[PDB]
Amino acid sequence: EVQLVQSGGGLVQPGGSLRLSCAASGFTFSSYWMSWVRQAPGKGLEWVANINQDGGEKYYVDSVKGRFTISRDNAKNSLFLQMNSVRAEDTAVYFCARVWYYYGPRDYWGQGTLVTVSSASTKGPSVFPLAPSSKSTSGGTAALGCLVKDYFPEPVTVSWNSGALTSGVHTFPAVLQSSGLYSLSSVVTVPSSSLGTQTYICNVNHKPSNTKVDKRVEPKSCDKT
Amino acid sequence: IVMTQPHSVSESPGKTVTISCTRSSGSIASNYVQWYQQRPGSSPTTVIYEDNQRPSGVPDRFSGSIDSSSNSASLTISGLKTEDEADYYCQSYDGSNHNVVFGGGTELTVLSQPKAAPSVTLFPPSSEELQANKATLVCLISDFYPGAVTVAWKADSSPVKAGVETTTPSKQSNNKYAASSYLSLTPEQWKSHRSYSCQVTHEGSTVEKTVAPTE
Amino acid sequence: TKCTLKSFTVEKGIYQTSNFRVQPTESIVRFPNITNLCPFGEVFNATRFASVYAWNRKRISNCVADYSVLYNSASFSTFKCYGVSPTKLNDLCFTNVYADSFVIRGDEVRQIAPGQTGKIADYNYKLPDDFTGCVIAWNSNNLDSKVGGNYNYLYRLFRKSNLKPFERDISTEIYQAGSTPCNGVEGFNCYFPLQSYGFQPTNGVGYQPYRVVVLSFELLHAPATVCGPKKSTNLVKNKCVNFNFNGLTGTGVLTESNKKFLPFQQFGRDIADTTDAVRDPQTLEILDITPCSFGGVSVITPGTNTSNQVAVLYQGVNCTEVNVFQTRAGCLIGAEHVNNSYECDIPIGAGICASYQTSQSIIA
Ligand SMILES: *[C@@H]1O[C@H](CO)[C@@H](O)[C@H](O)[C@H]1NC(C)=O
Ligand SMILES: *[C@@H]1O[C@H](CO)[C@@H](O)[C@H](O)[C@H]1NC(C)=O
Ligand SMILES: *[C@@H]1O[C@H](CO)[C@@H](O)[C@H](O)[C@H]1NC(C)=O
Repeated sequence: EVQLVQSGGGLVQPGGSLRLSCAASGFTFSSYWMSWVRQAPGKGLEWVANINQDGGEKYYVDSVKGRFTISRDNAKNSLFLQMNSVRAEDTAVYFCARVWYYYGPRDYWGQGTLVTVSSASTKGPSVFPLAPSSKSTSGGTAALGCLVKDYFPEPVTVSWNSGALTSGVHTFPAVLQSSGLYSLSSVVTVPSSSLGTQTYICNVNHKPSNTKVDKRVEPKSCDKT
Repeated sequence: IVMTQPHSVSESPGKTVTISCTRSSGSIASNYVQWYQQRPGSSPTTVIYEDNQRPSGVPDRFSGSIDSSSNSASLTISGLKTEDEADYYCQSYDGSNHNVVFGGGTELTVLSQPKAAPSVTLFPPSSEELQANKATLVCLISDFYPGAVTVAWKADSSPVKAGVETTTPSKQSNNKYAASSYLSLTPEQWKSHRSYSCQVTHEGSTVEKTVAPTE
Repeated sequence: TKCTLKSFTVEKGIYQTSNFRVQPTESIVRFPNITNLCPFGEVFNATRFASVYAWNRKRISNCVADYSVLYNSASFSTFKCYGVSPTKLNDLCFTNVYADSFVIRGDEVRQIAPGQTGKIADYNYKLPDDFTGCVIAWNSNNLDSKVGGNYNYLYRLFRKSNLKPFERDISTEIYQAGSTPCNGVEGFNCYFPLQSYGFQPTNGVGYQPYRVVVLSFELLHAPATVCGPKKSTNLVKNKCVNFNFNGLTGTGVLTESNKKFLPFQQFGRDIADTTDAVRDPQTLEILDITPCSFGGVSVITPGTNTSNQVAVLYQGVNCTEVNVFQTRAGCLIGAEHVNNSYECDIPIGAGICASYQTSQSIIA
């Protein structure tokens, strides 16, 4: 019966912040505590802060003590969490969950808010193929793919000829290099029979920009195969 | 104060394997101990709270006890099947300054794929990306069940590890992984090393493959 | 009608078929304001305690012990129970509550538990095996930071006789190592059974005031004297419901009335010794009680030889709680009201009669 939702942020930046709002509905939001718990990518869980019934006490952790402001309006049954001066290590997904009692667990959790800090805003990236020629035409599992680097968002869904040259694609997520550099790459299996028959053309599906340029790969068929 | 917890654990469907959570200061019998479960791609949920008891909805197979010997706890998760392969966390109120301390997490999985040696597939740079100075090194391996990828890099004369960074694998169709590696390169120092080898000791062979920088 | 008359061809007239009754839809529970709260405030923040071994016992009597303040605060530090389930203490009634309280330090909180015996197992207040209760120990370093280290809560140590469950270790017997008794002040292998306090605020973190108020429970054959509060639902009117008042329990509608009861008068009864009026526990409003609509069902048939269509007559019932035409004896559903007056063929009641005339339909 209890179904909580939360939103109010898709992208932030250093300095400029926002306020997360957790809509409380379903249950009776007048006899339970509230607390925020964030989750960093590739890490565990961290207790952000707590809050009293209406205005009793606002307990903060010594990590974010002095740069986070939590509030709760018991009249409209809402939970507001306003941020200010977002640091670099604050890149984590925040969750909203009510507290059954101060010495107990959380009954129902929220849904998650993708709040990340990253520079190098939306621009025009480029794609570069692999061209397996040296020790990948006959040694080991023959395969090939593409490479998308220096792209700010993560809307890319790498395909092959828009569903015309697909034979099994295992796409893995990218990783942040220093602060805004993401290196995405795909891979597709080849039976090692059409390397010099049909030229491969990889296509990108970047939503903000238009990365519809299919860079021609150069299979060095004269070197090894 | 910190909550210790094993990083990963794997077995086959059968007997139970409990998860330990040892404290660092204080007593374990002074507050309750809860265990949460976070499914990949959704919100966490409470499984067992007040380990001496168990709530409704969750089957009675998930059990837990209290070990007051060295301020630790145990979660005897019985009935290891495919619907229980997920992550688990530890939690216990210890901070007297109104702070809720959590665990580190676990990677409890199952065993369904047979053992297979990963192939060594190194990909040399290309010419279109090599306009002025730009290239990458792709040593993606496949056909391997364990996710603990252990690879190495050496430009035929030295184990170059400056800027070492690996790629996170993704779940393939028949429960596989695609863990790769991405080592930093030298844009204006391509003539220093005319060969690049990719070694891997991920529970198998150690054959290395060499390539050419620019040809 | 054919099933009740045990035949296939019936004649004209009005026959009794069955007896319908409306069932209550929901239930309403009403209890007055939660007054007479148990004085649990003076148990935590009050004057200092007598001593460690000389702990004071405070019994509990008829009161309203609300648990919404124990596990909903942050001033405490330990709330580990031993099979109490504080989430359901509001729906559990006990008879014996032991409000034991004494003063310990931070390192002695662990030694006081049914699962961890030792220094507090035979020298001070001991805990039983079952011990249905929760330990309440908070850090009392707010204002208990006096200078000089006042040692007044001297706890008795190195005692031979083990301490009994829920007892005090009062015994002025000097420690004898196994020799002749000194009968004096630290004579031949003698030690006075007292230990010196003085955990000053500039001594250590583990040596701090940690006054603990031990709380337990015990069930006996005596009636439940101490228990938590109860719940209450929303008031509903003009609907056949099942009321669940404090002293009243039954079915019927709950409408408003113009009656005025005396300050002490709560119930309401008629000449036939039946409940007909109830007073609202929460507010001050006299709620009338009236049984829901009942009665038998009668049919008006012109005979199976002429036709087969019949009508129904819910006798004594309003046409709202059930073409339709309100008569003086029920609601004749399945007949039209004609203004022309004819001879009475099928008697219904209060002059109204039915007949099968003209297109053919039952008229009233
Ligand atoms: C004492 O503790 C109780 C906890 O139930 C709290 O409500 C109260 O405000 C405190 N102070 C006094 C003076 O009672
Ligand atoms: C106490 O009784 C009055 C009498 O009408 C009522 O208005 C009030 O709501 C009651 N208090 C609570 C907390 O319900
Ligand atoms: C039946 O219910 C209606 C609807 O409120 C009411 O007006 C009427 O007085 C009631 N009694 C009769 C005999 O119709």
